[PDB]
Amino acid sequence: AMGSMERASLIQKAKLAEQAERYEDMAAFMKGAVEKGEELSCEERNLLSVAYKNVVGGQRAAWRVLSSIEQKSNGPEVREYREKVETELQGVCDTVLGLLDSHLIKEAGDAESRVFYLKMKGDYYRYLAEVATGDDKKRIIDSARSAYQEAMDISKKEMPPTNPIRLGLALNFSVFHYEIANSPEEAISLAKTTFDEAMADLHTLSEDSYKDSTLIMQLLRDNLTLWT
Amino acid sequence: AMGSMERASLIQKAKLAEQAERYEDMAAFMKGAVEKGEELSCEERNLLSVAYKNVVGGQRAAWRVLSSIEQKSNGPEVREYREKVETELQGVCDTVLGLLDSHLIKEAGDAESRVFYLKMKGDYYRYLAEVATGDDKKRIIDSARSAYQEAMDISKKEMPPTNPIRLGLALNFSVFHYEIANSPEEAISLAKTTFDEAMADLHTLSEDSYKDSTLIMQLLRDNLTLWT
Amino acid sequence: RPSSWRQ
Amino acid sequence: RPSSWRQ
Ligand SMILES: [Mg+2]
Ligand SMILES: [Mg+2]
Repeated sequence: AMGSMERASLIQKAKLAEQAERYEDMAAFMKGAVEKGEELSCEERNLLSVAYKNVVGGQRAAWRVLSSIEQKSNGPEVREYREKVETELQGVCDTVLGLLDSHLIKEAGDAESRVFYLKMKGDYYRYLAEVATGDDKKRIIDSARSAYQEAMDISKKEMPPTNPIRLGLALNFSVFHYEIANSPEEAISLAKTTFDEAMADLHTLSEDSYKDSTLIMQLLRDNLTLWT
Repeated sequence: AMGSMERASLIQKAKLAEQAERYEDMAAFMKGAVEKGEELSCEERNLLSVAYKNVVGGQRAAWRVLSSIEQKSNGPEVREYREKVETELQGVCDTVLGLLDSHLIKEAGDAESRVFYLKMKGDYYRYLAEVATGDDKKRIIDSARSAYQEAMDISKKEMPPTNPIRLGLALNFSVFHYEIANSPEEAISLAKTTFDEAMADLHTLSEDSYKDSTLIMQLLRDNLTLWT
Repeated sequence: RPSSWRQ
Repeated sequence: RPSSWRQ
């Protein structure tokens, strides 16, 4: 629905929607910007990620509320409404995955952009895996794993251990291991090794980069504290 | 879109959506319940009010963010996006006012239901007045005033001064006076007289009714502190 | 700035 | 329960 708006106006409006906490608008504006067919800048990739993370985050929180009510109960209303929210969430994940496939990932040549999009791909398959129960559930889990793994391989070859996207990717892959793949030891090992190798690289950073990296290291430590 | 769902299922789903903080869903479920054509119970009126108050409340907060950005600025994007949010807000207010007119108010015979719906009518014209700038703005303000005034006349004749809907109506009519009608002295006098007459009636109440009434009296006092 | 009714 | 990346 955004084809008649200028790319720069879509970007401007996405920033306004973020300030207004109108994340569904924000996501639609950024979807329109992606569909212009040009690659996304660092800041623009951030806007895309923030928009859809907020949208799906609200759907995931609602799905978890309804799922717990449904479990406590087990007429059809709780199941029906959980299924409605679940279908809406799957639609948003499919939309994001479609933007990544057409054609963000194939046009992403630099390590920073390619790792960013593969992390997104892993995240949205992870969100699909959280609600999955059928024939394709193992394939959904393996799609998340495969996206995260490729992003990790690139990030380890091409980025310093303190790079925020490398740190965030390792954080989320470790959550995938703990929550989705039932591999808590892998989750813990990944979080520890990521934290320790980042610690040893902080000395190379400016004060502003140091602030960015240690913020994400604290999330790794929070999980390690929760898990051990 | 809700015509094929049972009334009781719409009500059940509205309660689930509230728990899931899915207020747009909640409002759509309650709209469907109203359109069944039966009068609403006390609890059901509450659900309708909570749903739409949350929906428009988010739109009002976004409109205020964008309006302030627009004022600070005075290309077309901030104005265009403010106008988009403003049109969406006006649509929700028109939907609520349409439910009240067709046919909640005319079928509301008891004082409790009739005051409740007239308070809603005043509130949603007030929200229209907050964004209004054209030929109809004075008429919008007078529509809010007229709805609030009829509700006040009934509430004073038919309800004790501590009744929560009477208190909430007086609170919101006083906000209308202060913010919309540029009558701060009327706002202050209404808030004071409402507070004092409720104070003098607390002795008649149970502990649970006392808790309800004093909660709203504290909002009246908060405004009096802000205004004097 | 002023408080209208809210839960 | 665990934290994934968030701003
Ligand atoms: Mg390229
Ligand atoms: Mg009747």
